[PDB]
Amino acid sequence: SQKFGFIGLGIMGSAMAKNLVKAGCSVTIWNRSPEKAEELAALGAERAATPCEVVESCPVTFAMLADPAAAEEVCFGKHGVLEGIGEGRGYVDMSTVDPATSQRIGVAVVAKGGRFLEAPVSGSKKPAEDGTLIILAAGDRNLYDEAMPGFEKMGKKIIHLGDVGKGAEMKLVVNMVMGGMMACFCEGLALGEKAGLATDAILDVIGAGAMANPMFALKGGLIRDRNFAPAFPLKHMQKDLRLAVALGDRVGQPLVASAAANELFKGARAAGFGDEDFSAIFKTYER
Amino acid sequence: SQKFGFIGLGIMGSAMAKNLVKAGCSVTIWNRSPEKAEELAALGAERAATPCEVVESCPVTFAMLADPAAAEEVCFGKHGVLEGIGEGRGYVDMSTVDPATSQRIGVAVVAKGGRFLEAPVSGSKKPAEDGTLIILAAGDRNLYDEAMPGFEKMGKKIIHLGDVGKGAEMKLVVNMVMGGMMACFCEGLALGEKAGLATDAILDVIGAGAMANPMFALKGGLIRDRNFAPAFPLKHMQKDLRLAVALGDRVGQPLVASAAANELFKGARAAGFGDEDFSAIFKTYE
Amino acid sequence: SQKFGFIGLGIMGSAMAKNLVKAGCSVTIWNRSPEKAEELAALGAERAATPCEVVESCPVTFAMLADPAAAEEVCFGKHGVLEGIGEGRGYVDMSTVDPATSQRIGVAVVAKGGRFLEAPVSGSKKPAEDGTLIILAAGDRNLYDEAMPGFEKMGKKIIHLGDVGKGAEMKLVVNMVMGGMMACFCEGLALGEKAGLATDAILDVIGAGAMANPMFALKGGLIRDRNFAPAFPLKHMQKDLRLAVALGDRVGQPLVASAAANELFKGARAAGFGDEDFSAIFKTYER
Amino acid sequence: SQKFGFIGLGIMGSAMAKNLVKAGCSVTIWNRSPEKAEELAALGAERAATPCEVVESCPVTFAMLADPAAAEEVCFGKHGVLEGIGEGRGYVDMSTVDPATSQRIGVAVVAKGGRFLEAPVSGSKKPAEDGTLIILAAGDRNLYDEAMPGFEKMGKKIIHLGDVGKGAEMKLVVNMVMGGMMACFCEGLALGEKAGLATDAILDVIGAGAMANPMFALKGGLIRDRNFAPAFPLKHMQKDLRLAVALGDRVGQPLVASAAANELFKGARAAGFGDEDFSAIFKTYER
Ligand SMILES: NC(=O)c1ccc[n+]([C@@H]2O[C@H](COP(=O)([O-])OP(=O)(O)OC[C@H]3O[C@@H](n4cnc5c(N)ncnc54)[C@H](OP(=O)(O)O)[C@@H]3O)[C@@H](O)[C@H]2O)c1
Ligand SMILES: NC(=O)c1ccc[n+]([C@@H]2O[C@H](COP(=O)([O-])OP(=O)(O)OC[C@H]3O[C@@H](n4cnc5c(N)ncnc54)[C@H](OP(=O)(O)O)[C@@H]3O)[C@@H](O)[C@H]2O)c1
Ligand SMILES: NC(=O)c1ccc[n+]([C@@H]2O[C@H](COP(=O)([O-])OP(=O)(O)OC[C@H]3O[C@@H](n4cnc5c(N)ncnc54)[C@H](OP(=O)(O)O)[C@@H]3O)[C@@H](O)[C@H]2O)c1
Ligand SMILES: NC(=O)c1ccc[n+]([C@@H]2O[C@H](COP(=O)([O-])OP(=O)(O)OC[C@H]3O[C@@H](n4cnc5c(N)ncnc54)[C@H](OP(=O)(O)O)[C@@H]3O)[C@@H](O)[C@H]2O)c1
Repeated sequence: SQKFGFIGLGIMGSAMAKNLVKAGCSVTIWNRSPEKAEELAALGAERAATPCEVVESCPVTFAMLADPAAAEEVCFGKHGVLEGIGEGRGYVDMSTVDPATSQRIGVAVVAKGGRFLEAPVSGSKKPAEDGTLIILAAGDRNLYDEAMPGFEKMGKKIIHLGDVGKGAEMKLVVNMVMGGMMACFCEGLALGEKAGLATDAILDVIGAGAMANPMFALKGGLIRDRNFAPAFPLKHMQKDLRLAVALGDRVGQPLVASAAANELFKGARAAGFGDEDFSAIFKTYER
Repeated sequence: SQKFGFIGLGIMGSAMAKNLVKAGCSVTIWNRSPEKAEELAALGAERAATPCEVVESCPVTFAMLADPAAAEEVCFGKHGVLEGIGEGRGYVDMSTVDPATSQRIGVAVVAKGGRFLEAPVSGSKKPAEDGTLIILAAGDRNLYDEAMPGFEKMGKKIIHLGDVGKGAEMKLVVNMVMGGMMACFCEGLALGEKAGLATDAILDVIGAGAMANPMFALKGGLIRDRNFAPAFPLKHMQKDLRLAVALGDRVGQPLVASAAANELFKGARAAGFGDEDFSAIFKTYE
Repeated sequence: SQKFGFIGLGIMGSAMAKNLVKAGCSVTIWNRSPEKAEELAALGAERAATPCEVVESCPVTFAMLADPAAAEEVCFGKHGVLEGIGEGRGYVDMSTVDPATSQRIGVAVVAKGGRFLEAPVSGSKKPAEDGTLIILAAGDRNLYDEAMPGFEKMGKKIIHLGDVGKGAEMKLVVNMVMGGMMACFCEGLALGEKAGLATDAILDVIGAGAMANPMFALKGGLIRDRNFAPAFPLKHMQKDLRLAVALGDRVGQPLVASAAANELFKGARAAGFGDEDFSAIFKTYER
Repeated sequence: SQKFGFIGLGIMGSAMAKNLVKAGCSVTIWNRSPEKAEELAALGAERAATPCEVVESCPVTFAMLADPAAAEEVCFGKHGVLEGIGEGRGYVDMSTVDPATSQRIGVAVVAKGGRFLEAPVSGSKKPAEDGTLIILAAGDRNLYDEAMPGFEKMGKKIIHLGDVGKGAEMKLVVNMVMGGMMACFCEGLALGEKAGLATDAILDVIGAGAMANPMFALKGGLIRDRNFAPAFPLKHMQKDLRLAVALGDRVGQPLVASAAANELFKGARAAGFGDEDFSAIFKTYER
């Protein structure tokens, strides 16, 4: 009987909101495109007209938006979060964004009388459905504690990393490694294909060794079957590497391999695989 | 007892031969630098003076050498394997090498009337010691069978990938992926550090998600502790990336990311870390 | 006598402003660090306390600032350009900046009653002293024409590329090539030296052939002299490549080589060479 | 009057040999594909059956072959140079090859009692036709002096760089820079196009500044015209980059930018552009 607001109902946000509804929470919902909202309304969610409406009437609102532009627009725009937020009500942006953007939103939220937490996550569509996300929160400690029962229905591992920005930083670091791994993994599979190796043979050897991981296992088979249905949209992976490179720029860390990965994913977007899974980068190598 | 030869007693070869001796094989050994052969001798292994002498004396001889140049010198060089091979005696080269190299060696061995099998391995120093290596054999099926009692004491998973060259291609492909992973893992750890995150915090997050793997777990802890004692020598990792990139060149596959990792490992070599663990590339981002 | 304002007196701006004074113009100037104004001051230039003061009192003001942040500060900041412009007085920003910020600045200036023109330049310290800069202007065509007497004393080739943003786009494209050229040039020299080749011999062979250019001729000589006094500060070259990569991201162009150059220049900054000439990247390839 | 052998009648060799024939030399020629000898044959050149036959009968023989594999097959193979050289007759290999290959050949040649000089060249099809090549010789000085009358009909600048290997190293260093700069140049034109800049405007701004060079000027025009008729075959550019990166590996020089260019040229080969001009790499940058 806890009440939560939820803003942004894409791949990740849709499954997360549904987990709050399945858990018995009363959930108030908003999405720029109505159709996705109409999906959860049918499940028992309450549908709000604007972001303003959601945070105007919910003690704690989660948001799961595409990128900094989306997060900023929803926050600062007409009928946005800033218009409805206040009197201690909390805004929890779980979108992957740059530390400067979450910090910017946090300040504005706090100036309106609200509280702000950032909580980017690790784990894709399936972990979102299963409620097994890893939640990387940073910011208001009281809001962290208050949002916890919500977090616990969305994730398995929930941590607090300190001041606003540290969560974004953790997320960007972790995803940079993932993007890099995926680029290299695909180069291996493509090279193997051209060398005359069977994919399953390669997958079998990797699976038996020190590099074995769930991501290689999952994506390996999907690549073999040439199924690139989006779990983590390729255009979002590229956005994340974009942000990781800007973080590197700011803190003075050269990132030769991760910058290469950024460019390769840009190639995949240009090729038209932007709305496909990020594993679709394999098709640029092949092709 | 079963008689085996063993050529090349570095980190890997030393640990492998010791398993053969431990299992009660009668092992004849050779290394370029004789000090490395002293430890095995003390365990009962018989020292030969040249590779030619090991291969003269043994029905099956394994080799675990640094690189293509090493493999070729031991094979084609004065008093090398070729001078001693014959009468169907078998040479099983387990060095990590390019396909052209192992094929060239096998052709020459077969021409001398010997049998040839390539068998590079996956798994590092600890797996070598424990005998839990993954063995990626390719070549003569009958020599594969004959070496099997040895393979079983050196490894836990043994497979045969087809014609000579297939073992080398598989090995290069998987190590290329590993080298890239290490490079990216390290960029992440150094970026996180400069952003002000705790190394243990990053490690924990990674260990909890879809990327988690034994390599990151072990190497992450050693990076945190600044311990870079060689398990897989950085110079050999770089060599493997070199070979992978050459293979890409031969089969018409661009490898932008893996080529970048190759150059970053070359940077680590130039900084003086070639004899440390390949995880020492981390220090170049530092 | 013709009167111009000038904002930002670094390596470029001070040289360009000197040319206007030498041409006989009455010049009003300003720099964040007032000490740098002292030389032009002795030359007859009148010193202003604020950018606001400069644009208050001049028909046309040129600016030559480090980067988008600096250009944004001077424009929108306290006592900035915005507080001063109006009644048709022109602002010509010659800073190297991304298309979006020059547009954002233009709209702001124009909404204040002022006129805006961007005009980034190509050519370093010596061309700036010699008045042989290439001027890549875009924006208010009328301001362009009134600015000409000034352009013609600062540069040799002056062109108009269309709407605000086109100048910046041309400038970033050209500098991206330059940065990538410098990185490849230095890799060659360092490789040559490590192979035991005399680097003067290398420079002679390049100079004799199809890729010979003034940049290689000069910078090669300086590298040989071990003279890295800044003509184009390395930190600014890195900034330009950063902006070029962002442009790539935006227009959907993967930039594998250029992105690599960006990272290599970041390494040069991490190594402490940011305030040396961009050719100092050579020292990262070495010793 | 002079008698010369010539081996390898590809794009460069046929043009070089014609210059010796036009100069009144008596020239004995050989090519793996004998039809490439037909034009020279009608010009009075004498057909040899095998490389060994050329080197049996000529005091000095030049070779202009594709790559290290070709150079070695011609030297060490059946009916090869080694079968025919001796009694001080000279072999001048002008192929672009790695130092260890040319040294290998030279040692085997000297063992047969012949003399050896490597002399790779800088300058493409047009300079080969005009006799305007830069010749980078290394090795036997007496042979250098003996071949000079031939070098003088084939090139304009002729230098001697020391022992065998120095010429190869110089050639590889210089070509590495040229390959990276082509890659960067093309990234810039492609980026500019996608930003809505006209390519002629970009060309004109570059040609006015410090980067201007004959290569950009020539290739820029042909890119604009989408004319990629081979002057320097793209597969050979890629082979040179391959060899330069291996040189880097051997002498302890990381080559981040140059290795990137190597991979991009590989991409162009994979798209089927291997036999077009190396400027065809541009076509991989724009679908
Ligand atoms: N997918 C994953 O595996 C995964 C994992 C961890 C983190 N993330 C992060 O989660 C966030 C969302 O990812 P996703 O995979 O769910 O993305 P998605 O399926 O593409 O959905 C993106 C969401 O953002 C909304 N949006 C975009 N621009 C907007 C704007 N201008 N105004 C209002 N809403 C806007 C979209 O609304 P519409 O429906 O109207 O288009 C949609 O709800 C991203 O930051 C992503 O990086 C994703
Ligand atoms: N270490 C690992 O985790 C790992 C894992 C899988 C595969 N491998 C592969 O296993 C092989 C051996 O690696 P390692 O880790 O054991 O390396 P190592 O400790 O460096 O030993 C390499 C061996 O090669 C020998 N060698 C080098 N050059 C030679 C030459 N010219 N002539 C004769 N012998 C020569 C060395 O002889 P000296 O003792 O006289 O110097 C030594 O016995 C390599 O191909 C490596 O890539 C390594
Ligand atoms: N140098 C070249 O060869 C070259 C060639 C073409 C174009 N450019 C471009 O021209 C522009 C100027 O470069 P430069 O070489 O002259 O650089 P510079 O010597 O380093 O100085 C740049 C100027 O920007 C000012 N500045 C930096 N941050 C500021 C801030 N926050 N608020 C107000 N002013 C600020 C500096 O003021 P202070 O004196 O107080 O530090 C200085 O006046 C840059 O965009 C550069 O990329 C340079
Ligand atoms: N083109 C340029 O702008 C330029 C400039 C400077 C240097 N170079 C270098 O000059 C050399 C010649 O190249 P090119 O431009 O003239 O290329 P090309 O037209 O492709 O000629 C290659 C030559 O090599 C021969 N060849 C290849 N493999 C052979 C083999 N296995 N056995 C015997 N002959 C073999 C070819 O014989 P077939 O006719 O039978 O195929 C042909 O004569 C190359 O090293 C190239 O890198 C080129």
